[PDB]
Amino acid sequence: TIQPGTGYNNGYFYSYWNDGHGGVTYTNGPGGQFSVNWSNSGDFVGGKGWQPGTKNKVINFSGSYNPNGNSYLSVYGWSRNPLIEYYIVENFGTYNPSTGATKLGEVTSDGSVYDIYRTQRVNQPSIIGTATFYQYWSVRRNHRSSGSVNTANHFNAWAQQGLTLGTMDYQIVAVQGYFSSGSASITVS
Repeated sequence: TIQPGTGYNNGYFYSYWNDGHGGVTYTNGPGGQFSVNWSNSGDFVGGKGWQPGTKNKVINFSGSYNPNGNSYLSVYGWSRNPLIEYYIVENFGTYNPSTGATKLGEVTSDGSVYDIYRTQRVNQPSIIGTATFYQYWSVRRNHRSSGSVNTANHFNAWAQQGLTLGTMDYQIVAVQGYFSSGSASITVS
């Protein structure tokens, strides 16, 4: 669609990355809109939001999300110091990203209970280069493709459980895929 990279579009930060396998297109639309179309893709992530994010943002999203295979729809971002990759997963495809992960609690927010987990990435790519870092997850039990996410409820619950976030880096609503197919059209605000 557009070239993989980051930048700004109609007031919103955007990030689109892929592994070069092919099979995925990403486009930026008016306002906070973005679309992703994929067919037998590789690894990729794309979406719109903010740089930097905040710890008390109420993120609104709306649209369609039709994965065929392994993909997630999430409020997604990172913190620095400590380096953390985090997800508030609103929907997913064939794989629940918390499969086999250590459960760290539950939090109720925006119409559903979410299960909290912590995982670790070892010597993997990150916003600061190859590194070992933790990932925090809130996985929504009631899947959806529109709604509002009160990020503070998640960040506070994570903190209560000992999952600390550093200074915020980017924070976006993202469609992530791993060797799958699908389509999505989401508007963020």
